[PDB]
Amino acid sequence: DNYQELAIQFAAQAVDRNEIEQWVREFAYQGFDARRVIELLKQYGGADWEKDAKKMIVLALTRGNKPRRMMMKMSKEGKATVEALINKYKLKEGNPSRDELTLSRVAAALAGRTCQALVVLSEWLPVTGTTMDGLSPAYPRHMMHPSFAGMVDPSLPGDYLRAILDAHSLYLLQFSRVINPNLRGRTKEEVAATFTQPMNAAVNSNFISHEKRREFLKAFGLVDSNGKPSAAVMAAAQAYKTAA
Amino acid sequence: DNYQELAIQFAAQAVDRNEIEQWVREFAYQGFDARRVIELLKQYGGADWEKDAKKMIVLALTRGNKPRRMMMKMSKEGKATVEALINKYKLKEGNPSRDELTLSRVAAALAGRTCQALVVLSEWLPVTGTTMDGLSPAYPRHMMHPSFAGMVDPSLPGDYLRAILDAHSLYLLQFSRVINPNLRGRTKEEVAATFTQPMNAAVNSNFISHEKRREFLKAFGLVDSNGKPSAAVMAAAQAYKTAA
Amino acid sequence: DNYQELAIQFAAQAVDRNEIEQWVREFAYQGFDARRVIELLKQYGGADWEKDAKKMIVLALTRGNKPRRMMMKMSKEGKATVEALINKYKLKEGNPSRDELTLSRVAAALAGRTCQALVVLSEWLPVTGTTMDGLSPAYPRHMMHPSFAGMVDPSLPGDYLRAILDAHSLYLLQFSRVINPNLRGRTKEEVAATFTQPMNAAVNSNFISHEKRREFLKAFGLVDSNGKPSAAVMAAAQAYKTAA
Amino acid sequence: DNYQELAIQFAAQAVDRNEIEQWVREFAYQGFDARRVIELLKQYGGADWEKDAKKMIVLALTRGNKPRRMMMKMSKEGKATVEALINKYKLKEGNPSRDELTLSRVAAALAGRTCQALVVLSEWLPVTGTTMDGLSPAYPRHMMHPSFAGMVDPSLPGDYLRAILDAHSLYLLQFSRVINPNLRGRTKEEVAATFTQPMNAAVNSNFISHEKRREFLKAFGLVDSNGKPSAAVMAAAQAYKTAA
Amino acid sequence: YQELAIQFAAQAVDRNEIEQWVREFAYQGFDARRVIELLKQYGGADWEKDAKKMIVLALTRGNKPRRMMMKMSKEGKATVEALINKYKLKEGNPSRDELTLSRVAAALAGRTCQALVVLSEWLPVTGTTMDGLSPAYPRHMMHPSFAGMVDPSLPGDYLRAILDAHSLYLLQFSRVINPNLRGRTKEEVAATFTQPMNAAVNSNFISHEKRREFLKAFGLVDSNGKPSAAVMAAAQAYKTAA
RNA sequence: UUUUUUUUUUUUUUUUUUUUUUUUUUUUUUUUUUU
Repeated sequence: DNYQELAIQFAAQAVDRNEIEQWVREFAYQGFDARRVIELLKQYGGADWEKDAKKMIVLALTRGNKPRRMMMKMSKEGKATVEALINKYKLKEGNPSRDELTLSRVAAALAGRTCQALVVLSEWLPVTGTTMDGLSPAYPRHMMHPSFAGMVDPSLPGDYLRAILDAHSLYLLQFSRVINPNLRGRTKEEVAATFTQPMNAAVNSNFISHEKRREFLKAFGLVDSNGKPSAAVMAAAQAYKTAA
Repeated sequence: DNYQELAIQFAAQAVDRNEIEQWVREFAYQGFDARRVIELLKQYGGADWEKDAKKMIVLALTRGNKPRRMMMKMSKEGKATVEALINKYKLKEGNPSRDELTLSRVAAALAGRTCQALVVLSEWLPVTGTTMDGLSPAYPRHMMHPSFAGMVDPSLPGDYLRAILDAHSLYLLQFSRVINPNLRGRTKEEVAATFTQPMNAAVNSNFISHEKRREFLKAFGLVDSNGKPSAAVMAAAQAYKTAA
Repeated sequence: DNYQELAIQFAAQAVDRNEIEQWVREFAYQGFDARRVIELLKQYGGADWEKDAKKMIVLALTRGNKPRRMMMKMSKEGKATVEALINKYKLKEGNPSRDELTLSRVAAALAGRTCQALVVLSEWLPVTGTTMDGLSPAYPRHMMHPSFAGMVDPSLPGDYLRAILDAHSLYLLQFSRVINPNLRGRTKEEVAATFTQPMNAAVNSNFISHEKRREFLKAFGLVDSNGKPSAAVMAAAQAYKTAA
Repeated sequence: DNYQELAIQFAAQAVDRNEIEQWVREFAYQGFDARRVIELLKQYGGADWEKDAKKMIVLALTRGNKPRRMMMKMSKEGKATVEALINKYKLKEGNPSRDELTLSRVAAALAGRTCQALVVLSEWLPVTGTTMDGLSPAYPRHMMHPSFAGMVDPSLPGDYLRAILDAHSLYLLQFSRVINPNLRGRTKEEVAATFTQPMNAAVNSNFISHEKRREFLKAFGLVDSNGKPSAAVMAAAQAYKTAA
Repeated sequence: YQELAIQFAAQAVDRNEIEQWVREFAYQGFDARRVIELLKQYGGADWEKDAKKMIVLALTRGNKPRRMMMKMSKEGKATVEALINKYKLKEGNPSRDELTLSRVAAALAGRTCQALVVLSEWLPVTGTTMDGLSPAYPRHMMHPSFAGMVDPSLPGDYLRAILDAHSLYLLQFSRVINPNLRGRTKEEVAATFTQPMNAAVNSNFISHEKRREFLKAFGLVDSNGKPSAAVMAAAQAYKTAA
């Protein structure tokens, strides 16, 4: 009858600070959990998950995220191996649900071996090692993939942490321009806005301890015992600010 | 026979100023319409309509208006609850027909509790409470959503009414720029033109009596017994004129 | 056998000036014939055709030509009345076949009452009376619709006829820019080319005698006993040449 | 085994100058076979093919090549006659397969009666006779259609043959700009890249012998027994070069 | 799951195993051996006579077989329709397991270059058109498939001259077949054809010994490897023209 | 990334058409995988 009464009576009901906060927690934007990726890898692989993940790292770094597209233009042995992975690990393309697996997600979740693989697969990347060497004097190979952001230790000192991030952002700038054609004509600031959000999210993520993250950067020879980066890292940081 | 005669005789008929004005009222554009929203909420919900509406207000304020898009990046419990609401209340996205329900309509019809929910969900909004506090000294939390325009009493005195609308417009300026990317580069006047039409339509709407609407603004502590707005509201009106 | 012979012998046949002219008359472009619209209105309406046409004039002038689109965002009483008209008069949208009815066609056929209705529905038009008053000093309300072109008497003297057409063109310029978004950025000349063709076609149409059409313009107070237009028309004619 | 050997042995095979030239003749681009059009006209018409083809000249010269589009906006008698022809002669629109019939093809394969009919249907063309008379002093009505290019005798002497091409191109420049809106803004060279190219093939075609082609021009009154242009053809050749 | 990942990352990377994977997961997109493997699989004995028809077909008309089929003679349309059904012929750049007219001509580049001498004026860019740009342009270079006949083991300046000379046609060819490349500069057009051109030069198919013999047979280079004056003139013509 | 296959009697626009906006707009958050 009177929808006036119904609306005020609904508003008159006391707002529960805990009930509303329990809803926002439930209706929260489900972020990228590396923990779910490894949980799914074991769910489909079991024992073969480690050997198959190594194949998927190479696959994501050299070809891409679209598995049924790369399958077409591939060797007889390769096409069969890829087709098997799509059927076994229920691999998809793009950005699907949290419960789904992609080549981009495997490589990003197992960032440790992914950065090590970059030293080997330097000239098979969308942006080759020689291309990056022409922009910055001997660019770090371990920084040549968006998954490196997950290896960055945020507990690093101010200037040292900023130098690493601005050195890695040199590749991100060159990477985004290659894989996305509409970002070629746009300015540095426009490209920066596209990759800064998931980059910093990986740096400040709960996955991989601050102690082990720093050890990984030390192992790749990016920073010393204290935390001071290499001359090449510092050179790439200055190169990123000068280049557009 | 003679279509010449028929046309002139039709025109010769005296035009009734009231009959034609009664037709334009009947054939008028009916976009939102709150009475229908509550009528539809009871039509599908029945008894659960009040508890489900509380979930939908939180859902619209924190995530958005697109329900099938937010469903993808959400928790196992959350995705199921949202999927149920889309099927139960036949929830859509954007601006559909008057007979259809949207998250941005449910929140706007139950504007009473929606404005109260903003005090709790301050930092979960697209424009956080801290962001607005940096623009205006302690910005009113109840003014931090387009649905507030439906709580504005137009029977308010000239300067007092203008101050409230200019204070609320400050959020509408910051809100539109965040949710719509092409409005980021455009001027204050360009952004103003996009939100002034539905805002004033909500202020001058027949839903919620002028007596009860003023009582709601008093309850939120926006205006006093007479109608003079609070210092924080007056500071936001001056802040809207200075900022671009 | 020899298609060479067949082709020359066919061409050798003398061309009949009357037979070919009788064919072009039969294969002639049958555009908007106002006689068919009134014929169709009586075919579906019968006795109710006059009351329903009055509703359709208001409907076309205030909302538009798309009847199923306007039906969605309309009142409970309005939606039912419109839905009935689409089913009764088999109303369509856009530019269909000569045997089909559209809200524009009904309003253009019965141009006599359509121009009279404009005086009442001044602020409910896409371009309001106040908007046109800011461009030309007190713009004629009867000229504020593309159906007015059918009320223009072509037997009018040179300068007098040109003044009316240039004054009406001012609204068409403002009207086309509002209803068609791509015509907003384009020049006056570009917009002019879109409406000049159907406008002049309505002026030089066989429907409504030259004697009665001049009487209609006199009744609206656009021209005097001789044919000299009002100051309001002359000021609108000069405004069209100055504005872009 | 060794696909290296197979490829070189294939290449080692001596290329046969005649066999390859017999293939290019077989795999040659056809497009518009006037002999096939008359063959198809008799296949569907039989005895009525001559009377029906006369009706098809007007339809392509006054309305266009799209038969189902022109059918909509046509008289009760006209719509029935056109609908019958589309069903009888299996008439299509645009540029379909060699085995298909179009109104442009029926008016091009029997160009003789088409050029003779262009005198009667002068003001019903997309570019009227008066429009062409304002550009060139009394333009020959026989040249006012792309089908006239099939009458141009290739056995006519050098500059006498170059003269018809410098006269027939005056109408085609005007014609293309009217029927195609995107060609209005483009330069004379851009129009030439779309109309002079399919024109040379029409002039140099096997259909209509060298003797009969020269005879048709004498019947209209364009060039005499050798190839000297007429008084109206001489002043028109100059008009093409002057215009842009 | 952190410990699970740390344990995975610590594992020593095998330089050979990873390099054996990238070889298997390589783009390839041609093989050339696969094209002949496919041609024999559909043709058998008729594959050699049908390939000769397909070379002429690709050189004179194009790569789209169902489009050219429409505007063709009664005998021609039937022959083409048969080839599309027999060899499962497609258009554009499809999967490695698929066949196209461009691929049939590019894999059997040997006879394709020989056919150019005959089909000179039936090409998108005629022999006379190229003769007006460079003094008597080599007919064997007048097709993108020629890049597969270029011997990379050629000396520096000699190899560069051949590539510069062939690039002149590749500039004129791309501008004709692709309309949006007409207004663009030499450098913009160069970027479109340099990638598949160099890929064909550095391809494993056809030995370096036999490749040089093919260039000698066409009269492009001498016994040593020095190109003919017509080639040298086209190399300077490519640098001067835009 | 041996890609790009254009073209050649094609192309047939207008002629009472064209109907926008209004509790709208709901962006980001390991996305983007191009030749």
